[PDB]
Amino acid sequence: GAMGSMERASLIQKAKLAEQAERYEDMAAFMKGAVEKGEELSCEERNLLSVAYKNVVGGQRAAWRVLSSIEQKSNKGPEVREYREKVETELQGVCDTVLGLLDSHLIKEAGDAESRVFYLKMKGDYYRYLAEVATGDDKKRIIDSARSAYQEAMDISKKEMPPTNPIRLGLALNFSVFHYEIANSPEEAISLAKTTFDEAMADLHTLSEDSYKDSTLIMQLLRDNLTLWT
Amino acid sequence: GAMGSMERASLIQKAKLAEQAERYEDMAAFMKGAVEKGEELSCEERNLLSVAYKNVVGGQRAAWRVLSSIEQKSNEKGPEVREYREKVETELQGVCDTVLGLLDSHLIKEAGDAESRVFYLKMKGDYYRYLAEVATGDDKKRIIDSARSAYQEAMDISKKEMPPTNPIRLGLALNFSVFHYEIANSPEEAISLAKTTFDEAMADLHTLSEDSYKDSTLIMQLLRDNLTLWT
Amino acid sequence: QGLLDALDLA
Ligand SMILES: *C(=O)Cn1cc(CCOP(=O)(O)Oc2c3c(c(OP(=O)(O)O)c4c2[C@H]2C[C@@H]4c4cc5c(cc42)[C@H]2C[C@@H]5c4ccccc42)[C@H]2C[C@@H]3c3cc4c(cc32)[C@H]2C[C@@H]4c3ccccc32)nn1
Ligand code: NA
Ligand code: NA
Ligand code: NA
Repeated sequence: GAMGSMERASLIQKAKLAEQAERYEDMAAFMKGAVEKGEELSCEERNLLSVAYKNVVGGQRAAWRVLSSIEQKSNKGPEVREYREKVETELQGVCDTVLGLLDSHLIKEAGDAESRVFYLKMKGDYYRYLAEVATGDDKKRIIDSARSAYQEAMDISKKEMPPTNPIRLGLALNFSVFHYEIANSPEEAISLAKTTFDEAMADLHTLSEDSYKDSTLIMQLLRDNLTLWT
Repeated sequence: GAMGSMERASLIQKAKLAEQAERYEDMAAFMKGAVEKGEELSCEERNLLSVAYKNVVGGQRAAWRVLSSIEQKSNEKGPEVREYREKVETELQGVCDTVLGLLDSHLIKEAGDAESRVFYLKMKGDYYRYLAEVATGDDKKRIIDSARSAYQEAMDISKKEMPPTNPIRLGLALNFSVFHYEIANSPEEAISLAKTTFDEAMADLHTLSEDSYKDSTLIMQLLRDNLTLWT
Repeated sequence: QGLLDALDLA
């Protein structure tokens, strides 16, 4: 990689510069170089990797939706399909980079529960993103790969984290949206969102100072979805 | 290059799709391909190429400004800020070089209407102005000379072939006057341009049409908005 | 800082 001759601490430093400049492609490239040094990320470094690649694929998905929509209005000429396919291929390239980093460097049996859940949930998210644009046999394997990563994350978080934990709630929220938008299982979507919300309320005594803010916003998103689906 | 196998009409069409999805790099790449087919661009196509590269350099200028600012607050340990500012600087320079390459290679001609010849000569001035913002010493002097020279060519064409009230002539004057003040350190030339521009426009204001008796007015306010700010 | 943004909520 072009980041191999750079110091770990300088790659982290320029990832922060890239963020302040809103240069997410560079932020991602720097954080990828950092991960390749082969040391465990701190919680803060983990968050920078995730922020950087969330912004890259986030922009590409939004661009895919605009084009995918303009294509469907031709209900023709090949231009819109072609351009949608170009953007699609770039999004698949970035998703493969992140899954490659997760499998190669970040997902392990060892390390705290928060890290093992956060990473398995990322794996679920990026397979979810590949599922949105995929077809046929590829699509089936990709949806099985998402559910499976999400499911592993859920087993770790039910065993090792309180029901109020923001990473556990965010895993449930995203898994529940997978069920709804991807796996065509409104029933599993509504059931997960409801048991997630209710279990946090029944164990509210566990809600920490450090999660009060993040867990309360995630609980509102769980509720808002239940209201949209019922 | 990469767009050589695509139909001109297909490149225009995809530049518009790119704009709707706010993918300004792709939009610019598609328009560069269209220009490379070697045919004149229309007023609409002209505007698409302009909007595309204006968004690409605009994002890079703004990122350079953020890094250049964080670099100065290192007054007050590490070469990282400077290195990253240089990386972004070089990308900005690369995009400006691409646009000047297109204007000199394909778009700037003795032929075509006055509007198209002024549009392209002004864009050359704008992109040299952008290179001047990040440049130093001898390179910076050559670049400021190149800008003035392009702006001045555009001014000679607009003074001879457009009426005083014409929006394109007024917008060229505005931009050129700001270059004088903010880049070339010539307050005298900046004031003189804005004054002769406003006075000549004012003397023919009775002629001004509906189709463009709005833009013309807005720019005429900015001429005198800055005249009092420079006195 | 960043955990909420980092969790890339759907
Ligand atoms: C990085 O590693 C360190 N880190 C952690 C965090 C997030 C959690 O840290 P914390 O400081 O404990 O949370 C917190 C934040 C903010 C504010 O400021 P503000 O609300 O006045 O703008 C506060 C808190 C603490 C102290 C203050 C506050 C108010 C309230 C609660 C907790 C806190 C409880 C009662 C009241 C409240 C309203 C809504 C829900 C829960 C509570 C700033 C920085 C962090 C924070 C998180 C969030 C927001 C603003 C702040 C925005 C986005 C997220 C959020 C959730 C819900 C509503 C609004 C917001 N950061 N860095
Ligand atoms: Na294409
Ligand atoms: Na052309
Ligand atoms: Na750099």
